[PDB]
Order: sequence, then C-alpha cells, then structure tokens
Amino acid sequence: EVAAVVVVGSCMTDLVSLTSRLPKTGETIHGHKFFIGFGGKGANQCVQAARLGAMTSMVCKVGKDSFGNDYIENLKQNDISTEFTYQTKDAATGTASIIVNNEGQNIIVIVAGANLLLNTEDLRAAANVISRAKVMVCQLEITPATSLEALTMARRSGVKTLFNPAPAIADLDPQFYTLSDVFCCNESEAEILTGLTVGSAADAGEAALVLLKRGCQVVIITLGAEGCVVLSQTEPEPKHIPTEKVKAVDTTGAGDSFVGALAFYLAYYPNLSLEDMLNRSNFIAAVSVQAAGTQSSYPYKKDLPLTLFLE
Amino acid sequence: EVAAVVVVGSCMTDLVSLTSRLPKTGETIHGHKFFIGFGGKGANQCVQAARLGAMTSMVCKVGKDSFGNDYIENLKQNDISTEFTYQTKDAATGTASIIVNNEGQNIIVIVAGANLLLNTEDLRAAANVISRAKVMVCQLEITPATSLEALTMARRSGVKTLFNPAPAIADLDPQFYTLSDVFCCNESEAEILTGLTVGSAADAGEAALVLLKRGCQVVIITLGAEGCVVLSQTEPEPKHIPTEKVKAVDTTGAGDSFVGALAFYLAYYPNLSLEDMLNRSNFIAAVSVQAAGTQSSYPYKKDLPLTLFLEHHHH
Ligand SMILES: Nc1ncnc2c1ncn2[C@@H]1O[C@H](COP(=O)(O)CP(=O)(O)O)[C@@H](O)[C@H]1O
Ligand SMILES: Nc1ncnc2c1ncn2[C@@H]1O[C@H](COP(=O)(O)CP(=O)(O)O)[C@@H](O)[C@H]1O
Ligand SMILES: [Mg+2]
Ligand SMILES: [Mg+2]
Ligand code: NA
Ligand code: NA
Repeated sequence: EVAAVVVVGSCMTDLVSLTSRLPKTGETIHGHKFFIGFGGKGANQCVQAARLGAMTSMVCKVGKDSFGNDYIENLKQNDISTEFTYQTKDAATGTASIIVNNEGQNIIVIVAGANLLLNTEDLRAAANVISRAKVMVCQLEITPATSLEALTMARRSGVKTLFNPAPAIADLDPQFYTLSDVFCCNESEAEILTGLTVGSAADAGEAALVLLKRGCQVVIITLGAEGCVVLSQTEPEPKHIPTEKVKAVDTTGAGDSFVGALAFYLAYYPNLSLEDMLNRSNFIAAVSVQAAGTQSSYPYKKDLPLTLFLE
Repeated sequence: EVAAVVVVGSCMTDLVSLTSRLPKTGETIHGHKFFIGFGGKGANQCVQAARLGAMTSMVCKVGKDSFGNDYIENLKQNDISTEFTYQTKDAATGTASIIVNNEGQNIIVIVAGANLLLNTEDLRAAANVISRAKVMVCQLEITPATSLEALTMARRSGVKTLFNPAPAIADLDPQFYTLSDVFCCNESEAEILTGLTVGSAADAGEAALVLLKRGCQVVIITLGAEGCVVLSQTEPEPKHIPTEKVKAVDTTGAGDSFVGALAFYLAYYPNLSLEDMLNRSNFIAAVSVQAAGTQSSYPYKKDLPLTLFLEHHHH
C-alpha cells in the first residue's frame, strides 16, 4: 500500500460567515450563513491528488480537539494515510476565520495553531515512507525549519520535491529554491518573492526567470483564467499554457487543486512532458472553479474525461 | 425540581481569534490564539440567574452538531435544565465569529442559525415548563414571532414577563410592549426604539416614558457605569439607581448579567421593591465587569456578599 505522494504541511478548519457587508471596528453585525469546511493548503493538495487516484500520506499536526478528530476522519474519508497525522494538547487545530460579503470581498484571520508544532522529530518518524515516495509536497503554512527538513530528507532519498511558497514572504530562505525540483506559485506570490509587477503572461515569464536564477530547476507561475507559465533550467524560454475558458462558480482553492494534480502526474505519469502535465493540471483546476466550497469542489477521477489518464 | 426562571432565547458558539490588530478590508492577518466560548444573550442571562441559585430552564434550539452537543454540556455544567433544549438537522448551531485586538477592540459577526428555527411546536411542547415558572425571559436573537409567542404563553399563564429587546429593531410589534411586565434595554437600544439621544439619566427618563406609554408595566434603561433608570405604570416619575464605582476589566456581557440577576430577584424575592431589586442587580453586573470573558465573569452566590440574599430591604 506504498504512498507515492507525501504531503508535509497544514490542516486548517475553515470558519466562514457570509454577510451583506463587512463589519467596521467595534461593530457587531448579523450574517446570513455560516459553514465549516476542511482546508489548509497541505490537506487541500493531498485531497486533490488522492481523488485523482494517488496513494497519499499527510504528514501534519492537529489539536486534541473536536476540529482535530473531525480533520483525521476527513483525511480517512478521502483515502489518505493518517499514519503520521499527529495530535497535540498544546494548541488548537489551525483555523481560518473568514468573513465574506455578497460581492466576494473578505477579511481573514488565520491562527496556524497545532500546525506550527509539527517538528523535526515528528518528520524523522516518517523517514521510510518519505524514502519510498515519488513526490514530496510542501508549502509555507507550517514552521519553515520543518518544511526545510522535509525537502532535505526528500533530496537525500532522490524523491522529487514540489514546493508551493504559499503564503509567500519577501525574505524566503534561499534553501527553499535550491531544494525545489518544481517551484509553483501564483501571480501575487511571484510579486512578493521577486518585487516585480505581474500583470500578464510576459511579466510572469520575467518573474519566473528571477526564481530560476535563485536555484529552482522548474518554475511554474499560475495566472488564474490565463492558465500558467513554465520555464526550466533545460528550457529557460517561458512557455504560456492557456486553460479551459469556463464560467467560474468559486475560484477558492484552485491553486491547491492545480498543485495536487501536478503531484499526481509527477508521481504516476513521469513519462509525460511537463507541458502535457501542466495542460491536464490546468484542466483539473478549471473543473474545481466550476463548483462551490474548496475541498468539496475537487473532482474525482471517475467524473473526469478518460483522456486525462492516458498516454 | 420545578424551574422558577424559564429563558426562551439564544445559544451561540463564540469562535474567538486574538490578533495584535484588526484586519483591513481584503486583508488576511495571522492571530496568535483561537478559542471557543459560549455565548448568546438567552444562555448568558440563564447562566447568571443559575449561578445566583435559580432553578432555570433554557428553551432553545441548537444544531444536531458538535457545537450543539458542546452547548448542551455547557448548560449542564452551569446546573441549567436542558429538558427543552432542542436540536435540528436543518441548521447549524448559532455562531459568533469574534476578532479581538490587544486593546480589546473587536469585530463580531453573528449567524443566528438554529436559534431562528425554534418554533411554535417547540414552545407548545414546553407549555408545562412555561406555565409552572415564576418568570419568563426573552430577547430578540430568535425569530421575533417566537419571542412574541413565548410572551403570549407566559401572560396567558399569569407568568411574569421580562423582555430584553436586544438587539433592537426600530419598529417592534406593539404587542411586545403590551405583553411585557418588565421591559429592559441599554442606551443604544433605547435610542433605536425612541429616536432620542440616551446619554445621561435625564435623557433616559425621557426615553423610558416614551416606552412606558407604548404599554409596558415597567421600563428599565441600563446606563453602564451610571447604573439604571426605572419607571412604572404605578410610579411614572423616573428613578435613577446608581451602581458600585469599580475598576472595569471587561464590560462585555454586563447587560446579560444584569438581566439574569433581575430574573432571579423577580422569581425568588418577589416581595422586594423594584429599587431594591435594581440595586442588587446593578451590584451583580458590576462584579461581572471586574473579570474577562462574558459567561466566565458571571459571579456565583458563594462569592457574593450575604446582604444580596436577604429577604428584607437592606440599609
Ligand atoms: N477563472 C478561472 N478559469 C479557469 N481556470 C482557472 C480560473 N481560476 C483558476 N483557474 C485554474 O486554476 C489554476 C490555479 O489558480 P490561480 O492562479 O488562481 C492560484 P489561487 O488564486 O487559487 O492561489 C490556474 O493555473 C488555472 O488552471
Ligand atoms: N463600568 C461599569 N461599572 C459598574 N457597573 C457597570 C459598568 N458597566 C456596566 N455596569 C453594570 O452593568 C449594567 C448593564 O450594563 P450596560 O448598561 O453597559 C449594558 P451595555 O450597554 O454594554 O450592553 C449597568 O446597569 C451596571 O449595573
Ligand atoms: Mg485564483
Ligand atoms: Mg456597557
Ligand atoms: Na471551487
Ligand atoms: Na466581564
């Protein structure tokens, strides 16, 4: 039952209130709807890869609380290995409290909580599962020392590293670049990392070259409805890969859908060209934007065209 | 065993994030702590009355969900009867999403949820607990038609009605006034209901008289550190009842403490004058503002002065 995709990253409870307008300082307002969902970039990416057919393992930490218990059940209901899903009494399960108005404007408060207490001792326990994987995926929602050690362990075992610098910090440790076989971010993260404005595929190609020279082997910048741009040490000329023109219902977590799809193709279809993998990943992310509710929008293999699983 | 105070009203899960500052519009920030607390004006008033030694019953509706199950455990931990706490598959437990900065400034979004599905069938099933009570307390955090039905059932049963029009609506149904034995609101609610300024005891006397003439038997406007102002159909000249001068730590939920204390005295010390009941209720609410965290700040009888529980008028 070997995991081909290991995700070392975050699980977060999403707490969403829908309002007619955002509250002002000192203001109590009444919203019209509240819901809970399962989020966190690590878990979102793992759930998309699992639903495409990947054997996955989620290395993460949640609270010894109701939210933590519910999160472990969510991973098992998506056929994800929870062998190295830890729980702790020392902090609450990570939370994202989101207030959203009718026009889709928001205010968000994140408390990473238990996610931050995933430590190098917890990783070292997963050494054998990491060593037998094809792809290791990380983000920036846990403690950086933990993510850096995960990428180091992957490299030592010859496991391909897929790094998503999300959310982005302007002074990212240079080892994040040099430990990344595939570096994938969105337009706003590329602007934070490079200081360049990114308002077109051409601008994304300029930002991607900066990231390449910092030591990345492959750089992908996602561009929402414009698909993505890719370049590599072997092919440094930026290629624009356009996506399905669709009617977006809810673009929340499309980035995570795209990253989880890419992990699945890197693990299970290593013979496909990068261009082909990014075309399929674009298509899967595009399906996700045509439904509401983050993980509940992620498509399963049985509902996707057969051609996404050929060649 | 019989509940003398029946609260027909709201339970809300408080989902609290602590941050160094409140976010800007479109802004994502990191906070340093998230925790769950128990709120809702109905439950808050019930908890204060129960901690003063009242046998209470909370008529309410929560989700058939973990937040609802946890709310029922909270009520039981405060020795409240949950025999008429309903659940529903058709709505989540009410929620208050609260962001609090380091100076204690906040943003709150309330989604009433299951509280709005408390219905006429649910109240009819609670008819015996209502008819056996001394005082029925309600607010405006459930469907207002539901609060109006509870007040109607109380009045028909000769049960004293204590109505807190919170949060306030500018045009309440006229029966909210005529069915209220004791109508209790704060300065901001009085301003909404009357169209007047309510800043001082003098302003509160004018606003309280407009409310009394809509058909309330007793009107009480709370004035924070200035205590409260009362008048009644019997004694329409407003009286100003001042409160304990105290060093406030956290005034959140002081209104609910005051209303819960008042319910307690109406139920267990009916002999006392309104002025004596308000003096004691003010004192209890002032203890609550000396500690953080709404329900967790509400004092127990064992920690209060014995003089609050004398049957007779005290010096
Ligand atoms: N409006 C839209 N129409 C079609 N595809 C979309 C789309 N928004 C996003 N996608 C797809 O989802 C991928 C990732 O989306 P983003 O670049 O928006 C990352 P994020 O905004 O979720 O962080 C894109 O590369 C694209 O394939
Ligand atoms: N700073 C303070 N010092 C003493 N008592 C206070 C107080 N703030 C509130 N109280 C007590 O709590 C009662 C209800 O308080 P409020 O009138 O503040 C209700 P709110 O406007 O904050 O909802 C007051 O009548 C008084 O007895
Ligand atoms: Mg997007
Ligand atoms: Mg106050
Ligand atoms: Na979606
Ligand atoms: Na308090």
